[PDB]
Amino acid sequence: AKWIQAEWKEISGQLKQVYRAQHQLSTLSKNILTLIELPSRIESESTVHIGVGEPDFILGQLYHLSSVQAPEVAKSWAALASWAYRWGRKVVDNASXXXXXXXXXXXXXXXXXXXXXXXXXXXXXXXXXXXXXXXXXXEGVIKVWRKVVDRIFSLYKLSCSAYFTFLKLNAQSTDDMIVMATLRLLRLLVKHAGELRQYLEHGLETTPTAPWRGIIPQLFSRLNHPEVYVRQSICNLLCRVAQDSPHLILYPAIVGTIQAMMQDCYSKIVDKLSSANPTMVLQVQMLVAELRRVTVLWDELWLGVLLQQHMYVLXXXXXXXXXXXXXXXXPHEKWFQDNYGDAIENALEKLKXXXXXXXXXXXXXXXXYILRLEEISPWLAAMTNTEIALPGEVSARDTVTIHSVGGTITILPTKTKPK
Repeated sequence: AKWIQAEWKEISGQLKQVYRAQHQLSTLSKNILTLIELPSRIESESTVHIGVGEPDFILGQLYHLSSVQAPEVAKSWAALASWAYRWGRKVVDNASXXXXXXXXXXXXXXXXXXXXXXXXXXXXXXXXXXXXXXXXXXEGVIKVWRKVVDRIFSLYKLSCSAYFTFLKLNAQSTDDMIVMATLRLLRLLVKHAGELRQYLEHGLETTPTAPWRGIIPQLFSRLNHPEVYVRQSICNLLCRVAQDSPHLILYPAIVGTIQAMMQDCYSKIVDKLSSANPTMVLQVQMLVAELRRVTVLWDELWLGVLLQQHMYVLXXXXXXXXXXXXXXXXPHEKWFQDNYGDAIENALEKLKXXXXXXXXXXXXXXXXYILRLEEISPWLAAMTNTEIALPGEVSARDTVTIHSVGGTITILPTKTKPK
C-alpha cells in the first residue's frame, strides 16, 4: 500500500481497471484483484460512491483485508481507520434506487422529484426537515430520512470501530498515534453525537484508561457540551480513569469543584475519587484552600487598594472599596491586626484624607522578605506522612508523596513579587 501511494500517478489506471472488472488488466492488476477477492465491518460501493474515487476504494479494501486477516497487528487497524476517517470527513462535508420506490409506495411527476430532493437537500434537525417537507410537498418520510442519514455515516462508523479496536489492542505503538486517535474520536463524539451515538455510547464503556491519559484537559473542557449522553459518557470515562490513577484527575477536578453542567459532573467525579480514600481528598482540598488563602496577604492587598484609590482620587466608590477591604480583613493575622488596627477608625473619622496617604507610606516603607511557614499558615506546618501526590506528575510510574513543606518562604524582588 505504501509503494502504491508513493507512485500514485502511474498506478491509478490499474486500480481503476481492477475496480471496473470487479463490478461487472496486467499481471499486477489481476494479482491485486485476486488478492482482494480472497474468501473470509465491511465496505460497500453503494455507500462509498458518494464522492470517493474508484482507485481510492482499492486502498480501503486492502486495509480492510489486512485487518480481517491479521486481527492482532495495530498498524493494520490504524491504517484502515485513518483511511476511513479521512474519506468520511470529506463525504460528510460534500453531502451537506430502492429509496425512491419505497417513498412512492408509502406515499401512493414534479412532486416526486421535489420530495426526493427535499429528503436529502441538507441532510433540532427533525423540525427543519418537517418544515421543509411541509413547505415543499404541501408518515414514511421520517424513516427514509433516518435511513439515508445513518447510511451517510458508514465511513465514520467504520473508523470509530477501528479506533476502538486499536486502542483496545494498545491497552506497542508510539504515543503520537494514540493521541491522534483519541483526539479524532473526541471530535467525532462532539461534532456528530446523535448521528452515530449507537457506536460511541458502547465503545466508550469498554476502552482502557491508559490511552486516555494524555488528553484529560480536553475531556474536562468538553464537559459543557449541549447534550445529555455526551456529558454523562465523559463523566463516566473520567471516573473510570480516576481509579488506579488518581494523580491525574486529582488537582484539576478539585480545583474545578471549588450552568450546572460544569459543576454536577465535577461533583460526581470528585465523589467517585473520594469513595476510595476520603481522608486524602479532604486533606488536598484543605491544602488548596490554605494555598489560596496565603496567595495574597492582607498587607499586600491593602497596599494595592490604597495605591489604586490614591491614583484614582484625582467619593462613593472610594468609601465602598474601603468598606469592602476592611470587611475582607475583619500569628501573621494577629500581628497585622495589632499593628494596623486603626485603619477602620481612621477611615470613619476622616469620612466626615491624610489617613490614606499615611497608611500607603507606612506600607511602602515596611515592604522593604523572609517569611515563616508557622506565621504564614499554621496548617501547612507540621504536615508529614502524607500520601498526597506532587503538583504535576503526568509522567511518573512510581509517584512520590509529599513528606514535608519548607519552613522558610522567600519572595522575588520583581514587579509582581512572587513567592
